[PDB]
Amino acid sequence: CQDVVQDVPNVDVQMLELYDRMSFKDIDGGVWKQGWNIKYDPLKYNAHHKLKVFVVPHSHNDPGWIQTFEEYYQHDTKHILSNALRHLHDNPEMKFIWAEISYFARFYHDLGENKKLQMKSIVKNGQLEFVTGGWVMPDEANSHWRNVLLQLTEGQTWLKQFMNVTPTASWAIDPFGHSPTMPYILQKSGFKNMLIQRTHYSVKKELAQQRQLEFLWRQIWDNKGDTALFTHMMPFYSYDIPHTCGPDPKVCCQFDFKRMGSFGLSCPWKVPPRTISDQNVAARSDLLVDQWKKKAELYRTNVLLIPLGDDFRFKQNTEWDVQRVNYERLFEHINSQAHFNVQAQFGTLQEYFDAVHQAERAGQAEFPTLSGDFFTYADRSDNYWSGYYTSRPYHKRMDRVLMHYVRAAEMLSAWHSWDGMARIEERLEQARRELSLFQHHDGITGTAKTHVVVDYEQRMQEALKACQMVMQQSVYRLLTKPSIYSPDFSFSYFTLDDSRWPGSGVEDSRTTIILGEDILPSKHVVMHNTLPHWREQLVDFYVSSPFVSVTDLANNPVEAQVSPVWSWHTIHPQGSTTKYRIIFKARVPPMGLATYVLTISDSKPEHTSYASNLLLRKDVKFGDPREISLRVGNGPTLAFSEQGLLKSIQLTQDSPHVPVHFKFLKYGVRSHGDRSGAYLFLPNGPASPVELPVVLVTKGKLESSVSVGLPSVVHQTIMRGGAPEIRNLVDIGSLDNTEIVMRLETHIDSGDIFYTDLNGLQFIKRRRLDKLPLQANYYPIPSGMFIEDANTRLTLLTGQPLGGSSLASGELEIMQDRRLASDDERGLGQGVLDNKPVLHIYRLVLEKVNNCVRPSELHPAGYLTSAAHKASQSLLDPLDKFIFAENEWIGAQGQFGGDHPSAREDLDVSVMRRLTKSSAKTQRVGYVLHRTNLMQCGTTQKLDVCHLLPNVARCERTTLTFLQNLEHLDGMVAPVCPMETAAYVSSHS
Ligand SMILES: CCCCCNC(=O)[C@H]1N[C@H](CO)[C@H](O)[C@@H]1O
Ligand SMILES: [Zn+2]
Repeated sequence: CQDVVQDVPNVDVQMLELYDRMSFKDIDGGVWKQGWNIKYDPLKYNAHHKLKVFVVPHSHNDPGWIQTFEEYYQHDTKHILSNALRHLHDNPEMKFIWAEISYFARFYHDLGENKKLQMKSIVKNGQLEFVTGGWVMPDEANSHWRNVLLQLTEGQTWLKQFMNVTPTASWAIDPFGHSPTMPYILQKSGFKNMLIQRTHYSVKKELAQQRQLEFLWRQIWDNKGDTALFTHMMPFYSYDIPHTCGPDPKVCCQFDFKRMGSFGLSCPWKVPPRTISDQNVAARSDLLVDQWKKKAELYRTNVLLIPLGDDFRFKQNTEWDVQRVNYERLFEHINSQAHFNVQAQFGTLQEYFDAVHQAERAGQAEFPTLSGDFFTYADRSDNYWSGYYTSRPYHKRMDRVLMHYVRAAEMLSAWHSWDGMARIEERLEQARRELSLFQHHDGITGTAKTHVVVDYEQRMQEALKACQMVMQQSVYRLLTKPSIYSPDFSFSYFTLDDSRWPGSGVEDSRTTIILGEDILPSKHVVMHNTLPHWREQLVDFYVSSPFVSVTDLANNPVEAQVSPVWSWHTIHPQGSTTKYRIIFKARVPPMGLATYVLTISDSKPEHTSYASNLLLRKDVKFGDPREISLRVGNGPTLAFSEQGLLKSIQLTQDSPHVPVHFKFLKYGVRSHGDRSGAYLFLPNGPASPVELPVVLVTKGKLESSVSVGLPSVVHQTIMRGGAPEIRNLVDIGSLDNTEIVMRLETHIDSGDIFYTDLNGLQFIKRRRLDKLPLQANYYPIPSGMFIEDANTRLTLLTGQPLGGSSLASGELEIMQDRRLASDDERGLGQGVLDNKPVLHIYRLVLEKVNNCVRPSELHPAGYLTSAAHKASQSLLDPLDKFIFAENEWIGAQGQFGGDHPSAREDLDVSVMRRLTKSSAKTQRVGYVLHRTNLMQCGTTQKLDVCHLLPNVARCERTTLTFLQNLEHLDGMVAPVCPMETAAYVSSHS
């Protein structure tokens, strides 16, 4: 395996180094406003060296944005695809690319058979070419890598099953900045090429000047270069026709033939397109070819890509007519006139990349290598798109909850083949597709209209219910003796109990276990652990009585703690007399289940302790405000201010109290300048302190917490014996033009360096740049962020993607919510005034790192410790909890998976998914194995997934989508290196 710590890759362009060297000066470049007046040598082209031009018609279809998925499908997309089918069938030399398989699948299944066969004919002959073939064109900032793979898999599985094609070229023209997680996944899924568009105007200018817009994009840690994927960055401001023919939009607009006649579109540069005729074709051709040759100067080959399309284009048959026939007139003229030294035709994306490859094999070009990312994007001046890292944070949090529920439901149900009457496959397909849809660059991003966000939320709620039904059926089957198991697939054997979604302060919907000395003294509960190692985790349930004790199914006592149930309502807490929280440590096998029993008694049982409660304000105890110190277990000691906010952490009895201060601050909106909206973050200066309360302290043997009711945030620090958990109930209410930030202040001498993650996959080094505005120094925090000096690190792990930074040495900060009264002129046509209360969850890990092997200061990556990685796993993939619904469970087993191997801590079974229905004579199960890289600080069984299930006939290493066999495995054993992701399919008789 490559060493990803001591060894630093050699790349031509390393993006952290580029940003340090770039001035980012917003100079007027002329007609190419953000570039320069391109010149070419007309003698470059001659009879011996021609320019080969591919005009690639396309239509950007958003799966929800201003309208819902179903609204756009009925009003726009079904007409685009019906016209594409008719026009490509009738016109064999016309071409069209299609990216969004969500829409293509919705359309194709509604076709009559004649039209399905006509559609297969234009795919088979290459006229209609799928690009990427994901369910959507996902966001790349907020999206988890697992959900990027899920939606890619959903689309590509659909294309393999129904069209027998697998795209190897990716098309991502609209996500708001770009992540190297995409080439990472694509290159492990058989891709050869990808295209991106929305990168910072300054980065486009800098790369254009060096002809570095085409590059072999490798991961920041990849010394060898085996992760590299050929990437094409488009050079101009937009993917629309005015910004895709060449550098002058006033000219390119005259070759968007929809912007004349009856269509109701026009050129804002005030020169209309004109119909191509014998009278004007020579002049129109010279104007267009001059644009193409200028654009060609930015690239290394004689093969040129000219996208032809825009949002929901090709909707009318007349639009197909005017674009096709006018371009045909131009091509017929250009190709017949030797003086241009051009061959021009309609083509596809793969056609372009194949031609570029051929030019490279011919010796025309050597491409540069690149690592890093393209965040944070700005399309003009200081308009950085760091707002959508936080917009609609309720749905951002919901994404991570549904991520986990899909994984758990697929895994729990994979262990068996299910009768079709159980409808396991239908519910898992529904859950996968609703989650996949939400990866769209107007879903998770929080950049859709309010009714479209409600449609995404309703879809995800239906997906969560679908996962609940599969999980509970699966648990009942796994833990009931087969001699007894006689299922009713409409029956609820278990109810799920989720402590963190939506959160009792957001939705008071947790089931209270009703116990009673008469009629029901005991209740069975069951924990699931989706991770492939033994896990101990505190769990809690609501119980109707405080007199409750816990056992396993062998009736061994389990130490427990009863806490009161508190709610927040000046802001003050109130205690429940209707319910109590029973808290105990669950021990669960790898990818397994464990059963416990809750039993009532008439008085305090032997093995249950009772938390004390102290209410501080300027039996429950009362007190004036004061600094407090707490320690749970062998865990750290935390000190809190008089306002209930952390002020210091003491890791061990013999270590110092290290200052770590939590603060809540607010950003505002500019009175005179551009206004923040769903996309843009345009703060009116540095954040100002929130004006501050009642402090609730609950002290227990197993769990303690400090909660404070602040304006807009109920802030809670929970201690269970290691890194604390932070929970913020965030209610921005009617605070128009406000963004609430949570900030950490320390003495860690981090200077201008900090680390944030990409897609939950990798940590990337960031440098704060005082030459850029505040909003440019905000990056996505999809799962964590850290700062460190020579001795000390602080890591904040998140249960939801938010925006954040380090705006000074020793600080971290992360945005909680934002309420914007104004539109930011990117097409949404509304601000963000539909906030609702959201429960955000974090872990806070202070560590000594002076005995850790860290990368050299030139390495562009950072790595978590064991502690911080487990903390993140605790947030994203907690134990699942099941309450048995009926009074008696005959044939109950105490455990499932006690024989499963407990894999090394850096290895995860990200995906387990049965790929075949019960009717298949050969059953197949797919696994995705991810190995992270953890820092070695001087602090298990081999996992062979092909042997997890019996009667294995075959073990294959596959692409991550499971669609191609890469390697038949010896002895049917599944081997993976640090920072590598591998997929395996096991086949069974
Ligand atoms: C500014 C009005 C014209 C909008 C053109 N369309 C876009 O800018 C695309 N980006 C949007 C992001 O929300 C949306 O996905 C659309 O596909
Ligand atoms: Zn879009």
